[PDB]
Amino acid sequence: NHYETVFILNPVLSEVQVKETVTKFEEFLTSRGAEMVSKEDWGLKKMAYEIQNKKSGFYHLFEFKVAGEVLIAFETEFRRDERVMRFLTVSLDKHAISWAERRRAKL
Amino acid sequence: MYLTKEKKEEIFAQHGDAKNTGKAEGQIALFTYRISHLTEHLKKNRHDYNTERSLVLLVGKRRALLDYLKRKDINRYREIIKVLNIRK
Amino acid sequence: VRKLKPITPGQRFRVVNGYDAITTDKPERSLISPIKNSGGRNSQGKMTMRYTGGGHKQRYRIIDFKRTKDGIPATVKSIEYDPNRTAFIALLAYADGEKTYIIAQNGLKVGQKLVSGPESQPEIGNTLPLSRIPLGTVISCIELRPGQGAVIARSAGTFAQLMARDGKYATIKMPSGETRLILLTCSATIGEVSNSDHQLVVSGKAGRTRWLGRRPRTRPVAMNPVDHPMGGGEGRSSGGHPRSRNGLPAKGYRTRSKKNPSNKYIVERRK
Amino acid sequence: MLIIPINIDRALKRYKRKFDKTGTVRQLRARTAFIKPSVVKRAQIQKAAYIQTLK
Amino acid sequence: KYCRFKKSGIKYIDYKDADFLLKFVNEQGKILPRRLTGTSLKYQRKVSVAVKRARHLALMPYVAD
Amino acid sequence: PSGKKRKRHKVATHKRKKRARANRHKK
Amino acid sequence: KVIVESTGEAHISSTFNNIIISLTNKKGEVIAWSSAGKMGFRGSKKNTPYAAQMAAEDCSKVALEAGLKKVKVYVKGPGNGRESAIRSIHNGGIEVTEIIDVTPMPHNGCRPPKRRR
RNA sequence: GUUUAUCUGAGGCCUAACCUCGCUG
RNA sequence: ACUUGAAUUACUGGGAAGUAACUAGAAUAUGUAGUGUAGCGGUGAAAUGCUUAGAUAUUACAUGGAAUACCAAUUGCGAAGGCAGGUUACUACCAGUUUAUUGACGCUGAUGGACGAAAGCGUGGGGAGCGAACAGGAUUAGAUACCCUGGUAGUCCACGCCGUAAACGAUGGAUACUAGCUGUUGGGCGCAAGUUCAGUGGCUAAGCGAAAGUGAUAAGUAUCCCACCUGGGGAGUACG
Repeated sequence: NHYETVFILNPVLSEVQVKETVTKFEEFLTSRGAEMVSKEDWGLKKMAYEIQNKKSGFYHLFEFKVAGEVLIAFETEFRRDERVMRFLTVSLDKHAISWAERRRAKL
Repeated sequence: MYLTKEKKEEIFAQHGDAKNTGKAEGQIALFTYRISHLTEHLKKNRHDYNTERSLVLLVGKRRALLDYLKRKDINRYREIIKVLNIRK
Repeated sequence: VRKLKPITPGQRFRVVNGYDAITTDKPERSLISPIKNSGGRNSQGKMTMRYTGGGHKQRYRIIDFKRTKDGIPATVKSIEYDPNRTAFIALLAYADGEKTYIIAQNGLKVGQKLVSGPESQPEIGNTLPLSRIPLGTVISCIELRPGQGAVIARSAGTFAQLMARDGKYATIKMPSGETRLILLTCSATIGEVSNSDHQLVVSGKAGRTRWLGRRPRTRPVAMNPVDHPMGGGEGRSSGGHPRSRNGLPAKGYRTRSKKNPSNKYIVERRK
Repeated sequence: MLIIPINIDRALKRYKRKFDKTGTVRQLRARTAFIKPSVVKRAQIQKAAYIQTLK
Repeated sequence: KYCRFKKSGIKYIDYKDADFLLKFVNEQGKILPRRLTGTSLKYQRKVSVAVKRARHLALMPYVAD
Repeated sequence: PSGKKRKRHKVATHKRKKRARANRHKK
Repeated sequence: KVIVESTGEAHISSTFNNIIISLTNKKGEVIAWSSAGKMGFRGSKKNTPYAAQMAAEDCSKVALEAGLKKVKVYVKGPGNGRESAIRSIHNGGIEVTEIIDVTPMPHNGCRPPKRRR
């Protein structure tokens, strides 16, 4: 169905590495038969608490659509990458898709 | 037992009158379909007694419908069990 | 794993392995070398390492422990039984034309195409260096020296785990429970070893011990004081403090050298 | 945490009353001992019934 | 003492708004009881799981002051 | 009701239990 | 051997039977400690405001003649004396700038030990 | 009480004696 | 022959409802490193215990196990047992309503099948805290206990075995009638008031009951089916 994942990267990476990781994550979905909708990059935000002795991180949102049979390998190739620190994937329905659309249409 | 509207319409049209979603034959076919598609899930989730009991309940409903058919018309019962491979 | 019915007293408690993962019975002729067995006798002829006799002469299959063909995918052709070890073999055929006898994993079936090298994926069967095995994976056939072969976790059902990585060495939990450091350039195979149902096999018979190559072991307690330091005594008697044959204590006495030059790689003992 | 910025007795009394208000002076005396669910589930049906009969 | 979600037309509770999720949390970072906010149970469950999701995503702290 | 009626049924079930325990491993 | 730069903390860890004050540098290196049981109060009077005051004043004008002027007191644990452990440090020289309470509370972590009869 | 040229007690690091491994030095 | 009972289908939703796999924080324990000296812990008071071989205390890092503060409750779901950090996959069930559809296909149910708290048993791991048995200290005329200090099985996981509880609403499952007041959960109709189904609490009228009490979610008035009762002890004992 409609899924949405948000993940944080390591703040010690460069702009060329944070741009070479998101593309490797997005080519993982476009090869199994997905359709990326809105790839958002909030940037270098601060964390409420400390994760791995770090207090900052690059946030990213994917918000894709793919059958649920290819959602386990996508999760393993999140905890097998050492550049990430946290990730969260949640499903959306006909109460959150509309909010996502109307908040993306709000700049 | 992943049942969609299209799948239900197809399994009812296979027995006839796709709009007749109350016929005993169509109900028995649907029960058999979602029992065959559930006994397989019960092979990888052998500790799912919650769905084992629902499978038993579906078997009971199908047996009630089969008894109704057996008591009303003896020919339709044999026809349905021969075409659906039920009753051992 | 089958449980034989108690028809005979030598068959009451016998438990036979199932061998459910074995497919082919005939081995490969080009990958077999001759091997003879010894009764513990060394080169000069003296019987060292006693209690080993002989039974059911076997043949040796050349196992490929290095697996130094990187970038060439190989397909599993058959899963066979090796009498010279505990795990199944599962012959491989490479894409170029070679045929090898690497050791099998737990989830290695007939038809899988696995690739070696550092650019491979961390799947079951594939081999990768410890600098690229991600973390906490259940690995096996860990190399102790780069380019030499497989040493650790080679028996049926064993495995190790990656712990951390510090510059040059990675911490690994051996099957015995020992935590030790291994160079990052060493290779390893993902996935547990085969059989895994070997500990469940019972003999129920003195004859199987001799089929396997063993011989009966006499207790030094039922001996004379000229044969063992624990024998002798009118009536049934003990042997005092258990020695081996030369006064070496046989309960708690550690035999590892406290000046072992490889002591800088051990983090816990558990042995 | 209970970080409180900053006489000293006034700030000390403020901190003490905030500590008594945040519900902790009695929260640790309940965790010092073990209360199993069979006894923690009756102090609710005996408190709600009292609050209902007090209405 | 009404429900701010039943009065309006909001059916979802987003978790990516740390500034919006501060209206249902204590001064020390604890979920406020729905008695003080008038929120119905159906939406209180959703706001609680949203606060927990934000805590996991490190947008709201576990131990604050 | 009263506890005296439920009483003595603890003793009747404790004496039998202790007797069966002390008569184990007899063969 | 420890640097006594004029910015530090005072960890006051109290409990149901004792209290321990520790004036510490700004890096975790303890400078001077004191306890109610250390200040000759062995008995049921270790958890008392007077005992806490004496234990605090014992180390107050000990760490004072070392180079400590500003403290960021951290209070931990229940029990009496949390009041007159900061009272008789701020009234004995060294000045306090915070009353941060760091009492640890588990989120259903471990089993409490066998409620006592 | 320190400085300069030696002796000694200990740690760390380097390779260049000495040991070991992989391809054939 | 019919639709009111029953079941199916369509649309709105509902939840700690199950099985499997990942993941987060607080706290406890241990280890390493830094600071530092004489106590720490415990009780009605003490002692056993850990400590000058550097404890308790504090800072940083690492390891491992179990359970999920706030939300959070006469809430909700499940046939019952029971189900609570977060996410996904595979299922199941329930409620309301404009539909469409079959047409008594219904209720109960002896033998029987399945599930079934905790404790217990077998095999293989794990073991932070708690802690049967047990070892010391303390109280007592005595203390095989309450109290204090340690601590094995166990508690946990993957396959199994037994089938027992104050397994309680001490109230079997259906259907139909018979006054109200007052909260709350999920739906429908409503611009609000408010109304109508499906669940969940309290007060009480008539009526029942020996009384306590129950009282529209009956222990009220009827009908169907199942189980059980016939003085106390012996006795859930003896025998099979």
